[PDB]
Amino acid sequence: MLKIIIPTTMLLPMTWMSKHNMIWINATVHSLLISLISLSLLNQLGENSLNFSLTFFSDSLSAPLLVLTTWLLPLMLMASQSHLSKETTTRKKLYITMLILLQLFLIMTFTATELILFYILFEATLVPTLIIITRWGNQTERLNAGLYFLFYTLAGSLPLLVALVYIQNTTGSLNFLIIHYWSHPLSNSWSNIFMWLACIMAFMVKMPLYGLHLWLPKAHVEAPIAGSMVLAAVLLKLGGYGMMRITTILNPLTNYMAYPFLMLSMWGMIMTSSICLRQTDLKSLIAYSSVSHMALVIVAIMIQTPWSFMGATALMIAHGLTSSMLFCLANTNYERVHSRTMILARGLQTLLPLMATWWLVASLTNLALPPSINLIGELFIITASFSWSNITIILMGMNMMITALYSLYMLITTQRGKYTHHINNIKPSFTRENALMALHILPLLLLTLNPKMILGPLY
Amino acid sequence: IRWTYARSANIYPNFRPTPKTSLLGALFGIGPLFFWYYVFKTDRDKKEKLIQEGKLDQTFNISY
Amino acid sequence: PDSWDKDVYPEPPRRTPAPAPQTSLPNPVTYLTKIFDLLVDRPVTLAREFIEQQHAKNRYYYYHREFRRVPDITECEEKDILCMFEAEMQWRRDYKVDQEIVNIIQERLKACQQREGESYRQNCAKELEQFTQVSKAFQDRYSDLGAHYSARKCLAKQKQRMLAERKAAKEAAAA
Amino acid sequence: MNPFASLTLTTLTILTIPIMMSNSNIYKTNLYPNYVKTTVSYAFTLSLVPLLMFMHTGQEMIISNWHWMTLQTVELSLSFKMDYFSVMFIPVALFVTWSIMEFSMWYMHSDPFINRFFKYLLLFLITMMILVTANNLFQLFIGWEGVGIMSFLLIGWWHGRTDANTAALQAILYNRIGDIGFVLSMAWFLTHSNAWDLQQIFMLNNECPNMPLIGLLLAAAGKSAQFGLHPWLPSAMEGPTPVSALLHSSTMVVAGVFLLIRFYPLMETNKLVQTMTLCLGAITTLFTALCAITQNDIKKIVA
Amino acid sequence: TMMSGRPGRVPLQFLPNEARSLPPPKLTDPRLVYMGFLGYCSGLIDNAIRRRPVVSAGLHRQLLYVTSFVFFGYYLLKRQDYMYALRDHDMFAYVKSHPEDFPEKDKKTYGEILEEFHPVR
Amino acid sequence: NVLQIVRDHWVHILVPVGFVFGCYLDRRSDEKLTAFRNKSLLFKRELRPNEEVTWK
Amino acid sequence: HVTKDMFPGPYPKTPEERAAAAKKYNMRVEDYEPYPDDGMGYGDYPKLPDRSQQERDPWYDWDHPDLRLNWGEPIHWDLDMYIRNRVDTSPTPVSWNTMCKHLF
Amino acid sequence: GSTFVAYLPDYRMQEWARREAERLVKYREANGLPLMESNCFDPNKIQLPEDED
Amino acid sequence: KSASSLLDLIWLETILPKTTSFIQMKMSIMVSNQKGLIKLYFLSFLITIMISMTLFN
Ligand SMILES: CCCCCCCCCCCCCCCCCC(=O)OC[C@H](COP(=O)([O-])OCC(O)COP(=O)([O-])OC[C@@H](COC(=O)CCCCCCCCCCCCCCCCC)OC(=O)CCCCCCCCCCCCCCCCC)OC(=O)CCCCCCCCCCCCCCCCC
Ligand SMILES: CCCCCCCCCCCCCCCCC[C@@H](O)O[C@H](CO[C@H](O)CCCCCCCCCCCCCCC)COP(=O)(O)OCC[N+](C)(C)C
Ligand SMILES: CCCCCCCCCCCCCCCCC[C@@H](O)O[C@H](CO[C@H](O)CCCCCCCCCCCCCCC)COP(=O)(O)OCC[N+](C)(C)C
Ligand SMILES: CCCCCCCCCCCCCCCCC[C@@H](O)O[C@H](CO[C@H](O)CCCCCCCCCCCCCCC)COP(=O)(O)OCC[N+](C)(C)C
Ligand SMILES: CCCCCCCC/C=C\CCCCCCCC(=O)O[C@H](COC(=O)CCCCCCC/C=C/CCCCCCCC)COP(=O)(O)OCCN
Repeated sequence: MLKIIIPTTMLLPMTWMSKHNMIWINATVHSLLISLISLSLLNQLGENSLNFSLTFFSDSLSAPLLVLTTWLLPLMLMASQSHLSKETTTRKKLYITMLILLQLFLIMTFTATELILFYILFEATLVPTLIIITRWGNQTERLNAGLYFLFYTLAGSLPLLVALVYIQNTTGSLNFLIIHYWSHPLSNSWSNIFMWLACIMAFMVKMPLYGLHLWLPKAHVEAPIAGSMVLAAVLLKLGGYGMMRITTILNPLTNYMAYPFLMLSMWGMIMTSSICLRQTDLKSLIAYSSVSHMALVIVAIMIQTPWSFMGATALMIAHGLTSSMLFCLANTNYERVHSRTMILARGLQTLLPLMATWWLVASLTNLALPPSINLIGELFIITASFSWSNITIILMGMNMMITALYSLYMLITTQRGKYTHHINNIKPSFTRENALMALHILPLLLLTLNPKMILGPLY
Repeated sequence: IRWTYARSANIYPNFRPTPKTSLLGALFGIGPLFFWYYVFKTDRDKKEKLIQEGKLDQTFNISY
Repeated sequence: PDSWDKDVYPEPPRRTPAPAPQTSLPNPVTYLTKIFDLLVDRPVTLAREFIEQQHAKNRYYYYHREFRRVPDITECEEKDILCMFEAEMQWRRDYKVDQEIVNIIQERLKACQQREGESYRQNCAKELEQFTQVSKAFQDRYSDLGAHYSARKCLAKQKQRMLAERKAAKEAAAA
Repeated sequence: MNPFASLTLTTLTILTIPIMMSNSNIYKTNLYPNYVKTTVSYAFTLSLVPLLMFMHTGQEMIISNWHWMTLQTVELSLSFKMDYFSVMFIPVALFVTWSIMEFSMWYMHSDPFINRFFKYLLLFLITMMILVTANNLFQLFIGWEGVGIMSFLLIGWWHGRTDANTAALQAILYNRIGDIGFVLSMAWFLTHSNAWDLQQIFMLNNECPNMPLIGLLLAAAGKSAQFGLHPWLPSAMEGPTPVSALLHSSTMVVAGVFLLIRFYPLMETNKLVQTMTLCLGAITTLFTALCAITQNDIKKIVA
Repeated sequence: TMMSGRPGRVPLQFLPNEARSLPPPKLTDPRLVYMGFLGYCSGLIDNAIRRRPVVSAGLHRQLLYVTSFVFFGYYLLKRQDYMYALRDHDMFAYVKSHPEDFPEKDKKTYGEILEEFHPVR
Repeated sequence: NVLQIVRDHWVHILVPVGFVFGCYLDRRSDEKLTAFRNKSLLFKRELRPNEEVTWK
Repeated sequence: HVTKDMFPGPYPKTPEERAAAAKKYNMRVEDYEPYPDDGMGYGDYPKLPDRSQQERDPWYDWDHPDLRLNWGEPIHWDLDMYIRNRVDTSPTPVSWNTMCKHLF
Repeated sequence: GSTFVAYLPDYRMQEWARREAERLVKYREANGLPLMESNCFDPNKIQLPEDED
Repeated sequence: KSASSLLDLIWLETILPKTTSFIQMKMSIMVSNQKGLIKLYFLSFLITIMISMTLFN
């Protein structure tokens, strides 16, 4: 596993020793090479796992997330290249350092053979994200946003730590393999109920759950474009990975305890999809769409069936790519208009046709058009939930309809109609932005050719 | 600017806990959850009873 | 074709009728299929012959991996991790094999339904019964383990089912 | 061997070559519409052969050529059904599309984006061909959503017009209401019959229950604009006349009906769903004729 | 584990004599490398605070930082390893001297143990 | 021109050197987990006439 | 370029601040009417008539011809609900009650 | 990378599992054994607890 | 009205974050507001000493 970790660490001295006008080129080239190296982890087995050492192991749940994490960094650099032009070299290097530290923390988090190491890195991801949000954000609300994004997380994660050490005092180990092989049923007791809650809520706050989703619109709207991408694409999936890893020790208490969270997610996907219909903000709309999709992923994980796990894995990967692309498109609009309001810049298909094509493809893949992997995950989760209970289909159909409605609403409001007359500073799209959208969208349509690569360890 | 600010950032400072607001919030935020919980719990209880008695006819049901 | 076993995927003898032209009018199908043969089948066959001789010029082989049998989860001590690991791996391999068996039976059923045409309800009862039995066995083995399934959970389900069976048989005998 | 399969797949395959060439230089010239029209005509005259073979013999075929993912005991593969319905509908649709494009070369002569118009027409044709020849539920869903998205794009052809966008979103809304029942049927069949393939569904359902057939009926009502979800079909006349002539008159709108034709072995074993379908059809035809007899827009009358 | 009162413990000895019976940490120990990295970071921060070229201001000063950190880290690692060895030795001796408190559990195979099965539905 | 572009492009060797060093470290960590080599009940195998270890 | 005094504030109670709020939103004091002072966070925002954007004059030369809006005029609280792509309140040849009864 | 992922060797043992199933079903059809058994583990090696209730 | 403003912008905000902020602010104001008179601090220390002598034994 060190063949990926060491180059990521070496990205820092190279960035700090690079010439004042060659930081972006070096960082992009070497990040792309690191992603190419990380592609080798996709060769998994139907047997246990890829146990590299006592500290790091891989899995077909970990490998797609690792590949996405490595692939996201060059796109983040390419999108940050624009608005950091008037920045001093030291501060640009600091921004790249924050991105590299975030990538290293995520890489070490996703392997993490042990639960306390997983917790340490899972919280270590907080600091670079907080600094990025609160230092390179534009508005005055960023500070407030940062506070929310911090404390919510800790409010869920400090109990988890307690539970974790408690488990190591009883079981004797926190290794994932030993935990799986020596798992014992949880007696239906109040102590076990609160242990379940402590183990679960830390990851449910990061998805986020419908009741605990308030920090996400603030953090997404206020963060810079790279922060928004890393929040929507990878950081939301940490909670799903944690629940998938930790639900093994919670059986059979999950059957009773899952009802409140299942109700919250099944109604919150409808609520947030309806919220998306009446939104004056593009970033807020994309954030609420992310909330709805992760509510569906929460339902999938809670149902705890093989089809649920496969669909959840596919949906996390697909949503990461799609949400990052949508945020990039909105940022390209904002860098021209400087307002970030949907209704102001209109009729953009007439002025930027290729960007309109990118918008159409992104909206189609967010709308879960088959045979995209978005649709594969959606359909697998829906089938598993139907097997769970036949009345879920009503809520899922409502969610699908509202999702299509608000996706096409966002596309039509910005791309179609008549252009705003007084807005005259809309320059032709650059090669950088078009390449960014192409690099976002091509992996999705390539992955729809080989879905089993992102269907998880239960395939 | 005024429209967007009033729609987004001027709500809570102008919010006041009122019987109308409290009742509407409680209803619209709790009633759906408990209604759906009752529906799903009843459905799964009937399914569990039927499978316990064995009269459910789950032939060919292999994927879940 | 020798590429697959005829016993694993059985087929009827495929009796076909003889052409019986009741009129002197010449049908377009025979002429069309002859011109298709001349214009398509021959060049394809020649290209395949070239490719096959090129393959014959360079021949190499690959082998199907064989696995030894290992003590299963019933012959494992409560906390001996090595034997549990080996038994779990063996159980997962057997699970994959059973999945493939069900796949083969389903393929048989689908081929029957398409082949027998309008009389599939009667001419495919054997495949329906075969799939019913195989599906019943597979469902008894693995129906409700859920995610995080293991050999221990499968063994516990089997023990519960066989305890119920033993009690039912005892009550029926003692009825 | 047995040119039926080769010819049937070749028709659909050569239906896609102009889409591949859409990035080439011919797409930037005025010869592109004629190129697409000639491709469609050649596809029609090439697909006329399997129709003759079926007429002579009654030849039927299933071609499961490419193997997609396999989820435990469920196997998903790219599989085409070449039964009587497919080999009969393909030539008719190709002939109608050929006439439509020949008429379009004269109707849209002054449209700046005419090559894109013909590309859109060809993409809709490809999606409908995928829909008709599908042998499993997933491929049928792919075609189902492809024709819907293509109709959305073609209805809002003049995107500067507000009413065109309104009509396109209306069509999407009603078709998603139908997609709810489509997905319900797919989930029920996967859970109970353990397959999305048609052969296993037919074999394992001697007495099909109410729920999957009700889902199929809801999907068919959504896509064929029955009384519950009718207005989007007349509202879709905002698109150019060739679009209304090809998609919303004769090829796309029959799709829902075609769906119920695909599952007739299961529809014949249920009496309640048959009665519901009969009543829905009767009320739809009466109401729509009653609306028609008093309209002044000619396109609305024909819709 | 309060080993301050452990019998036969010289008060202010950093490393007792019996600690020499344990293998010393390798000079390429990862923890020693981390201590050297800490010294290097201290040197870089020292250059930064004093407003000097961070990477190439004082090579002698940075070398001294790294060397001192490595020295102290080596001795600290020796003490840590000795302390853990003492803990393990005491635990094993106590287990050996108290057989009645640590009985040998009877080996029981999973084929004869009845575990409750909870279906996932 | 050698010895001039080196002082500007020497940073490009850092990542590949890191990759090679990581591969070496992975092999070094591999070397310490050989307690069960050629001892699995699934791969108990008699050594070849010129084979010392089944895997390195 | 917008100052602090140009943003919506709390509900107006005195006629002087009512006139100030009317001045802020570019409307007459007589035409200004805030939402009722209930728990909802409307605050000091004009309650424009609930008429849709479809029934506005299509022959006037608006600054936003598709949206049928002018530059500095106040914006309805539910503007995105009435955008000619959504629910409209235009009068119909038949009364709403009559249509409802006939269809039912 | 796409070409590398496309041509990844079969470490999931799909073809291996298929061939194992083919040989097993060929064996069992020949001897007439009833395809797959309902019990994953043979009952003689399981020691049930006697109730005596 | 309900999903966006009533629940998301008001009540979900009122419950977790706003209540926490209000409670913590009130407690901070109460604790930190000492006039710097050692008389009050010494009286509190005497009260605490008496309470511990009467409670923890
Ligand atoms: C996870 C483990 C893996 C990674 C480990 C991470 C830690 C490692 C490093 C730890 C710290 C040691 C060095 C930091 C000293 C600070 C000096 C500095 O500022 O840098 C300037 C200096 C360049 O500037 P200059 O021309 O010398 O003069 C400009 C002035 O220095 C200053 O110019 P100015 O004053 O005009 O600019 C003002 C600027 C200057 O202010 C600063 O830059 C402050 C420096 C950062 C604070 C250090 C905190 C202490 C360490 C904590 C690390 C936390 C990590 C945990 C994750 C949470 C992240 C907070 O401040 C601002 O702009 C105000 C706002 C700042 C934004 C918010 C602040 C966030 C800072 C958090 C950074 C944490 C990571 C630091 C990474 C390294 C950064 C240099 O940077 C360097 O060149 C040194 C970098 C390292 C040298 C690499 C040499 C090795 C390559 C050759 C050998 C190859 C190795 C492999 C062998 C085999 C190959 C064949
Ligand atoms: C804010 C947005 C959402 C945030 C997250 C919300 C999700 C967390 C909700 C936790 C789920 C429920 C907690 C406990 C569930 C146990 C089942 C219980 O509710 O049912 C009955 C329990 O009866 C009563 O419920 C007893 C508890 C009553 C007191 C609890 C407070 C009820 C409302 C409080 C909700 C506030 C949550 C937020 C706190 C800040 C069953 O009766 P009984 O057979 O006897 O008990 C079985 C359990 N045994 C066997 C261990 C004894
Ligand atoms: C916070 C980071 C750690 C920094 C620590 C300071 C670093 C500079 C110190 C320089 C050398 C100090 C060592 C002293 C030399 C001889 C010490 C010896 O004589 O004392 C022995 C004791 O040795 C010292 O106590 C050990 C000092 C080592 C401290 C380092 C531990 C740090 C914790 C882990 C954080 C990692 C830090 C690594 C970077 C420095 C005998 O103690 P004893 O009379 O029998 O009992 C008294 C203590 N009791 C009561 C608790 C039992
Ligand atoms: C512009 C208009 C079009 C012009 C171009 C015309 C040509 C069109 C042809 C292109 C698409 C049409 C469909 C044709 C499909 C042929 C290719 C297909 O068959 O290959 C697939 C192979 O594709 C790959 O499997 C999928 C691509 C890999 C996806 C990885 C993404 C690349 C990494 C980049 C970073 C990732 C970021 C996201 C994180 C996860 C399926 O292979 P498979 O049936 O199985 O077996 C291969 C052979 N075996 C048996 C020897 C193994
Ligand atoms: C996003 C913000 C939400 C914050 C997360 C809140 C949920 C977490 C649950 C509250 C904290 C509990 C931590 C428990 C740590 C696990 C250890 C454990 O479970 O062991 C139990 C310990 O169980 C407890 O002690 C639980 C006491 C709880 C004290 C603090 C309560 C905090 C407030 C609880 C009310 C909220 C409940 C639902 C919260 C859901 C989130 C909103 C057994 O103790 P022993 O004595 O060792 O066993 C021997 C006897 N059988």
